[PDB]
Amino acid sequence: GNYNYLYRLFRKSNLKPFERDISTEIYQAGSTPCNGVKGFNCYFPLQSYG
Amino acid sequence: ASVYAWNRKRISNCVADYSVLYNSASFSTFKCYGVSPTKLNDLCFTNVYA
Repeated sequence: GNYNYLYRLFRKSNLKPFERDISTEIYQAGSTPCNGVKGFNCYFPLQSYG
Repeated sequence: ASVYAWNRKRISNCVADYSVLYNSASFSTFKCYGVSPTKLNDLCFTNVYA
């Protein structure tokens, strides 16, 4: 398994054309705020290809 | 019900509030495979099999 290539599964809004997002900030996927901490409906935005 | 005789409920001719179901913290697993959880309140479907 080559897991070195990653894609942004989760983001709040769509990008502009020729826009790059390298910010590793947490995403809030639910009603509960995450406060930078993983948990229930708190996921890392960057997931790797298997 | 048991899993060999799983109960099938037909959800139709009604308006469905998926935000209450999604914002509930009792659920340990909420995984969608054909739609998005945040767009369930925007899309429309013919019927739902539960």
